[PDB]
Amino acid sequence: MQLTPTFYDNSCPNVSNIVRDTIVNELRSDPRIAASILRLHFHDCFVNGCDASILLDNTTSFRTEKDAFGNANSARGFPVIDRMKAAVESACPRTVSCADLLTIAAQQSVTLAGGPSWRVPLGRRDSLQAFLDLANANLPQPFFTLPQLKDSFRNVGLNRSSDLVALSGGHTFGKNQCRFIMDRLYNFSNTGLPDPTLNTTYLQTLRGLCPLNGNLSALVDFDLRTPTIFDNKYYVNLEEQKGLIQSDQELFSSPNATDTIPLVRSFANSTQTFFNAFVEAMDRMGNITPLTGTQGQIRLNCRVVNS
Ligand code: HEM
Ligand SMILES: [Ca+2]
Ligand SMILES: [Ca+2]
Repeated sequence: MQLTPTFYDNSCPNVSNIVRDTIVNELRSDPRIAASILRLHFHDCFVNGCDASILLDNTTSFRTEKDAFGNANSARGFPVIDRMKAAVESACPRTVSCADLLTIAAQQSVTLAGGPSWRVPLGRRDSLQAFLDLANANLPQPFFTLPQLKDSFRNVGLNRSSDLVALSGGHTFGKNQCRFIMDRLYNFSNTGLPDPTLNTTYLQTLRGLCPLNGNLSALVDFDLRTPTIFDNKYYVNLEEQKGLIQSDQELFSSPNATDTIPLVRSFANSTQTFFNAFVEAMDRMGNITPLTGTQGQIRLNCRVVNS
């Protein structure tokens, strides 16, 4: 069954409004929640598609994706999803799936952070199991080279370099742990030297935030220009070699970036171009192997399968 943006227009026309309100209140006490929710949707879609499998807690039969290298002590905002889920369930009993709910939450997060506004396709249903192993194999790592980054995206169904470059724009806000850049700052690829593609002036700043043998869990902003605003500044940083993690700067500095370089500049020069590309890429990621029709179910508690 084809996904459609009007899927809940009769059964729950206030779904997006409820999701938005939940995020608006949360943002007052946690300005990071918007970035966190977008990332949860990303991690959900890259593992067996956008089926809310990532929201599932542990069971004696299958392990939770929350303990995957890419989610453990990293992914956050799960309680917030439960909150909007409960609210939507009150307004529309057994109607909105967790998969669709997370997709909407991601879209609203982007808009609330100042990003584009659009209606995401709906009609996805919830999985009957979680996929820890698949999450460890599919979720890309900050130390991936451009070829590996491209491979990771193609693996889940995104062949276009525009998908990678546009979706990587999600780093226009949010936090990153010192842990993932220690190598770039003091010993990149066993050279005993910092990553040469990292601006030397910025290198000094990052070294002060992440000293050697310091707190590896300390947080740093992905975008030094506008840490919490969803804009194309992320790409301007790349042009000046100010991308935060290796996977960011390679989109512009990798020897295999002949196709990504023009895309980075394109999005850097025009907000509209980036926003259009971001929306397009987001809907493509949102269309990865979804469960539709009668497949899967409408989970009442996103943490457990219905019984
Ligand atoms: C191209 C591959 C990518 C890699 C290797 C990558 C890597 C990372 C890493 C290492 C973190 C920091 C986690 C932590 O410190 O706990 C992170 C955070 C984040 N990423 Fe990415 N990422 C990628 C793609 C994306 C995509 C496609 C999106 C969404 C469109 C996204 C959205 C985010 C957000 C918003 C955060 C901040 C989360 C928060 O502050 O809670 N990332 N990413
Ligand atoms: Ca999933
Ligand atoms: Ca920004």
